[PDB]
Amino acid sequence: QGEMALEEFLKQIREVWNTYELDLVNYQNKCRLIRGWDDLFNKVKEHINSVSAMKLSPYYKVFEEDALSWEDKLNRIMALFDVWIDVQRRWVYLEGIFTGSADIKHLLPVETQRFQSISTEFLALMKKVSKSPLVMDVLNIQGVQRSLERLADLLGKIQKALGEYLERERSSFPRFYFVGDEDLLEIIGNSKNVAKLQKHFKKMFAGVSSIILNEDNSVVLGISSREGEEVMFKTPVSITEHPKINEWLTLVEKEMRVTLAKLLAESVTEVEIFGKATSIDPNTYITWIDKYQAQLVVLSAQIAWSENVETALSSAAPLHSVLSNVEVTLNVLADSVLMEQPPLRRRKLEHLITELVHQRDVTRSLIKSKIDNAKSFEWLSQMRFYFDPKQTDVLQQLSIQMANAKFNYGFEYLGVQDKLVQTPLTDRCYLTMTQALEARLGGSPFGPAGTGKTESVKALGHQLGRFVLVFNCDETFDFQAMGRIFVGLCQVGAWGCFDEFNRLEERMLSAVSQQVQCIQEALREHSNPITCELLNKQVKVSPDMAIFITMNPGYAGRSNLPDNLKKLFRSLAMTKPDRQLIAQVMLYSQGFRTAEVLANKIVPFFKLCDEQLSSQSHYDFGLRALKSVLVSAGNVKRERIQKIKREAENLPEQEILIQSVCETMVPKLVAEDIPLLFSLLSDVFPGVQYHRGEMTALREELKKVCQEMYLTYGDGEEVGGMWVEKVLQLYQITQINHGLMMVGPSGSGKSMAWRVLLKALERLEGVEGVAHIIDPKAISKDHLYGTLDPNTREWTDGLFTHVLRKIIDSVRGELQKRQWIVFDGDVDPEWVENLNSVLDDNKLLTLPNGERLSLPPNVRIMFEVQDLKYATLATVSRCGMVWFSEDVLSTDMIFNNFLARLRSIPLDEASPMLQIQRDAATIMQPYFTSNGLVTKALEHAFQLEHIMDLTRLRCLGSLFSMLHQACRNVAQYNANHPDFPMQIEQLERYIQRYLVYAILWSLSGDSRLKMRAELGEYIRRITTVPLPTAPNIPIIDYEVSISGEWSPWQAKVPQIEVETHKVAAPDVVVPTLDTVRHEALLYTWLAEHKPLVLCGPPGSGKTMTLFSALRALPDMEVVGLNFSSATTPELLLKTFDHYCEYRRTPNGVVLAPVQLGKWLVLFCDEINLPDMDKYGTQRVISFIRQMVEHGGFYRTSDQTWVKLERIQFVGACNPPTDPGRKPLSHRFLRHVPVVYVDYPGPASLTQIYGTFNRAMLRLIPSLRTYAEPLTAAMVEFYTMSQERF
Amino acid sequence: HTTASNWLHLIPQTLSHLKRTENIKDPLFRFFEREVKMGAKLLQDVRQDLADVVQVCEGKKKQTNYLRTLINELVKGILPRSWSHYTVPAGMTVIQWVSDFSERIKQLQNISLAAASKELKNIHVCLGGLFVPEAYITATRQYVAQANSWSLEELCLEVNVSFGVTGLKLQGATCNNNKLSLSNAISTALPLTQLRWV
Ligand SMILES: Nc1ncnc2c1ncn2[C@@H]1O[C@H](COP(=O)(O)OP(=O)(O)OP(=O)(O)O)[C@@H](O)[C@H]1O
Ligand SMILES: Nc1ncnc2c1ncn2[C@@H]1O[C@H](COP(=O)(O)OP(=O)(O)O)[C@@H](O)[C@H]1O
Ligand SMILES: Nc1ncnc2c1ncn2[C@@H]1O[C@H](COP(=O)(O)OP(=O)(O)O)[C@@H](O)[C@H]1O
Ligand SMILES: [Mg+2]
Ligand SMILES: [Mg+2]
Repeated sequence: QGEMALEEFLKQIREVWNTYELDLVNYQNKCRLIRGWDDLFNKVKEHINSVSAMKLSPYYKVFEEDALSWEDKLNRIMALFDVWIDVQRRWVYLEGIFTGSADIKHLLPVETQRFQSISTEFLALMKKVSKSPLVMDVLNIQGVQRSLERLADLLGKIQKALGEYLERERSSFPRFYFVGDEDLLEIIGNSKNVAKLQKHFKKMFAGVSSIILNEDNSVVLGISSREGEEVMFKTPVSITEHPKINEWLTLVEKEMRVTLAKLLAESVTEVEIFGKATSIDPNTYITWIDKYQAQLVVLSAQIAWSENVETALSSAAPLHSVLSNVEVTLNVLADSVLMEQPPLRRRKLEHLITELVHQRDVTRSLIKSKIDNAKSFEWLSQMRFYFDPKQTDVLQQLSIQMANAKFNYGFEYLGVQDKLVQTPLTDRCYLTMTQALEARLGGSPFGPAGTGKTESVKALGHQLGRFVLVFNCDETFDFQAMGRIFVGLCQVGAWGCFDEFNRLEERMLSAVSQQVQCIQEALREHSNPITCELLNKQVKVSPDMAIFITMNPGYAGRSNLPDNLKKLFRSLAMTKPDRQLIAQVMLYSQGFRTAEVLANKIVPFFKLCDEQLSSQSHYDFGLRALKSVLVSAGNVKRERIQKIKREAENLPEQEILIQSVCETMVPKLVAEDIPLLFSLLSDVFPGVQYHRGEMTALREELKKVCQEMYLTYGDGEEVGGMWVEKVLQLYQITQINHGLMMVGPSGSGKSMAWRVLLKALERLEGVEGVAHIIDPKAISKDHLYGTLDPNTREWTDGLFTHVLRKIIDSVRGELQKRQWIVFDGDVDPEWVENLNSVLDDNKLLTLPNGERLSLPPNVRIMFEVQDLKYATLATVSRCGMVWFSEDVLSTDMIFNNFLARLRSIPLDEASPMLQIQRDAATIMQPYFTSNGLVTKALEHAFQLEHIMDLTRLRCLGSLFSMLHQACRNVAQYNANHPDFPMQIEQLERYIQRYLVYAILWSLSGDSRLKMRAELGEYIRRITTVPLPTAPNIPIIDYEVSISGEWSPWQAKVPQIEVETHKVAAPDVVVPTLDTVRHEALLYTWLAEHKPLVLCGPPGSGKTMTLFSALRALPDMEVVGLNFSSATTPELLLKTFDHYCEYRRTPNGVVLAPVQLGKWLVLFCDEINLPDMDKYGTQRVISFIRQMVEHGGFYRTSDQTWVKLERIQFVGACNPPTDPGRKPLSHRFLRHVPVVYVDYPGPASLTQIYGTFNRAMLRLIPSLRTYAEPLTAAMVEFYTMSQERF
Repeated sequence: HTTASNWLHLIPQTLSHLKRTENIKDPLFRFFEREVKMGAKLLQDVRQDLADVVQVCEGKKKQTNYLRTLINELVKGILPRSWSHYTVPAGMTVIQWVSDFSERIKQLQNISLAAASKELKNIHVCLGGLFVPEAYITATRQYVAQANSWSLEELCLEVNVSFGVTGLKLQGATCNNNKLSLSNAISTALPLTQLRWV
């Protein structure tokens, strides 16, 4: 019946596939293209999932043939359609540009001819596929794979060859300078599709996300933003005239400015007729607010207030009247916000509250002193707005003014954004930068990170209605790239906000100074068809151009600005903003009865928290943290009021703010600062309390996933309580934050924490979750982010840029999934500072190409790091922090995980191996539970000294490998004795001694003879296990045999006599105690293909012992590698190119040795020696750790994950105390056990070379009586020479 | 290395020991406990490194990379980066730095002895010897605010010549009954400064 059900499932697969045809749609009466990709991809994925599902269990062995045919047919159609979607997508816009664009054959005749050939081939394939829409019929054509690969390669070739036309097309419409080449060809080719253009307006305009169109897509009705706010054109532009794309898009750009000016005039008329009354109607006010856009409403309020103040100062009664009207409007604002509101108009009300409270403060300052004339500098200092309806030019009807600086509103549609709280520091910044802009000099604020530099520059640019662009410039911002973005900015008329400008390679900075000089000279000529020379070309300069420079002097030894460039920028120092004022205004805007009380309680709370708490490298209590707390407090207040309304009202604002503070700051704390912070909360807020939880559903499915993948689980006070609550904290920070960072010592369970959280979120929300793990140090910064070719200006994507671009494009439906990008390395300001504009609220990645990649809301960039000792505050403060303490992952957790993985998942992969695994686990449980023996031995081995820094998890994984070898040996005995299987009592008395032998060689394998003897005698004193009695021989010198007793290694070493032919041959080893012990131990490690490190002094015998071990395993091929000081992972890449080959598979690309069936082992002779960076990292060591833990690496050529198939590592090294050697990272040492091979010593050396000399003095049979004194003299002189020199 | 070992045995006569002194909710008590914890940890690190240099300098012990770097720094007379944790003025020489560290450790020993027996309120502390004085000032303000049940943000400072601070020195001024007079002297040492919050 089960077989019949499976046959019915395959028959249903046959029916659903034979009834499946490609859905072709006509493409404008020229062709018929295939659409509807997502359903096909999902169906193929779920069919392959089902095929793998009944493949595993239970009756797959009877019907293997048709299932194999189905799975490789599905893989083939998956590969074909994976190529096909990209080929069709490229061809659509390539045909669009090559048809609609003229003067192309006059420009690129060979390219046009090649594209006509490509189009003929593609059209022929389309006729062939339209003859038979059946998917198996399309698969039935031979040569489809090679044809599609050739088609894709030639389309990519013409893609790269089409680059010269793009600059010429960009010179027409200025805003095209901010999009990449591929997106620009998408724009040009889809100029008639139009609906495909809606995802590229974001990069081109300020706050424009889409354009409102007609049913026929012939006219552009208006512009909509990301938040749903809409602007409708007064006179719509018509594409039904068939203009060029640049022509109608320029018409759109002009029309939005004209329309915004008209709506601003109407709105300011409305506010003029509103503001004449001492009392206002909230209903009419709210209708006007909902009528006009947020930008225009804030602008109208500012214009009305400025006009009222000027008419009052024209002439204390009028000024008091102005203040009274402002306060009445502010009270109406606060009472309207205090109730529930729709979201967009709630943001509008919040912006108006901020603007009106700033105006109230300004009016109070004016009325506190005595002001009588409009020409007083006290009034002239603040920004003023003047609107004359008599002006016939609608663009220049509003004149923004500050002290001696006349400005025209840019009328760029900004959307909503976030209004900035007008600190007096922000007022001084506004004054200084408007003075610099009046003087035709770029502004340049500086100071410590997190004081409001780039945000204040953006706020000023938004106040003036200008387009501001934030560039996160790094060392790779060259002269040419800077010139390109300057000419783009100058042609558009947009501001420049170059952030972290002082990491810019001083000579290139001095070169940039010339372009900046030319820019301000052109601006001064404008200030009284003007051009300036940039990159040997005279280009138009818009009067709205500005350059702003954000710097952090003394950050990480950044490049000093030259005096030539410093004179072109007006400096302002912002070092401390008014935290009191910003918190008070934000809380009053979010809606809080005791807003001032809460601000006065929260800002000194952070001041005391920065000093009473401990000093750690990952703490931040600055303005960014304070603003995150305030925003989360507003969000949780909204959630609580919605929960109450679901049942005006009264809410515990204090408790809400404490909930937000704990939710944001509790995870970053160490285990010793939790009572201190809770005491601070109890002191500041007396009636505080603290409640958490109510995450029962996700907690239950978290338990389900933990039980699924052999993980332990707790409920707060159980064995897993701390780890589970840390996972919950990580989930909370993913919910409320932007970019995370998980910090803790190696062996804290953070990787398992985020994996289990991702799968629990999968099972809870039903949305697919995909995680990309990137090691930032295993590749250079060029491969991590990108590289600009100096010869031809083309950009090749890096690893992270490629991943983000793939997620943004979402060809395979990656926008709807859950994407997590994990930087599983370590942090230094070389590469993490390129993510300054990503983790900040800018939400974009800036490249030297000038192309910007916004961060989609489903992407959560996150870090998994060990320490933050080499990262700066500018990147510590931007990340939500979770601290995984070392005691989060207790040792009994890992013990239980090992025992569960022993009981399940048999090694040779019910089964005999599974049964013997279960028996071994059940007889070794009492030595693992609680303290037992292993925990005491491990805590003593911590107190011992070792040649490497001993981590718990290194020796613990080593012990697990030894126990797996014990189970394999028992299985070998069972296979060797089929008549008499392994009896349970001698199996018990064998495992009970193998565990002692294995803990000895695990916890004392990387130490000296006296220390391992000390650990042996400690184990003898502490355990109740039968041990071999000997007053002098330690337990380290004993082997446990398959019978169950202790066998000495002295009986294992023979008294061999080597022939005179091979006296000192390289492969000849006279066996001794250390030789056979290390031989057996190395065999134990290599049987499971576990990587290892052979440490010891040079010449001690490490590679000799390794080769003696490898010659006993005939299935392994050794490749020798030598590591110099200047060793880079290109050596491993070249070795993999030589001895291995790359093979494409349905589940990815794998790297395997050419020798089929054999195992390749890579021998690195000087694993310590690769040069350590100034930030304490080694590129080769990080690469090896990446491919040991993750089981593979990233191929640099095409940014594709490569999984090793049959590869393992062995390491040799001198002790880290030696002058040239450096200590390895504990994250790398977590995987590789170390065994310390020392010098043989005099007693062992005597016999080792006595055998050699007794063999060698046989060519002369009259001297054989002198071999012993000859060896004694040799050993004595060697020891004497070793002692002094 | 002979004179290196001579100076290396000269220095630690001013450095002996420090106790770690833990159930108190007083801000001053917990601040002084974490202060003496940091001081004891740094003293243990410095003394262990010093003993290692003694062993590698006069005796039988192999020199590691860390020991070679420390020996080179001590020979050049520049302060090692491992020992420098608190703020030192413009990179002081090791000879004066060890004396300053001895003064700080002796002060923390006096705090430990006073806490061995509120009790910690009556002591007079030099703000120079503390690893962070602004934290002490904020903790003092917190202590008076919690002991009086007063608002933290509305407390001014009254200065006289409930907490005593020693070692404060003026710059071109003199004091008499809390009156400032301009003087030609470079620095006049205030005997004891009295801090009260109102
Ligand atoms: N809740 C748990 N119960 C039992 N074992 C666990 C638990 N969480 C993690 N482990 C075990 O801890 C070991 C190491 O954990 P994990 O892989 O998360 O490393 P990590 O602490 O992130 O280290 P690294 O710093 O090297 O990235 C694994 O072998 C895993 O089986
Ligand atoms: N006057 C202000 N009003 C509101 N928010 C502010 C103000 N000043 C700073 N912030 C917030 O504090 C943070 C400071 O970031 P910022 O210092 O501008 O970054 P950078 O260090 O790159 O200049 C931002 O999140 C900003 O929103
Ligand atoms: N047990 C032994 N029997 C014979 N020769 C040995 C033994 N142990 C070490 N040797 C000698 O030591 C050398 C091996 O040292 P090696 O493994 O190359 O050290 P390293 O790899 O650190 O250079 C060989 O030349 C071998 O003659
Ligand atoms: Mg910035
Ligand atoms: Mg991990």
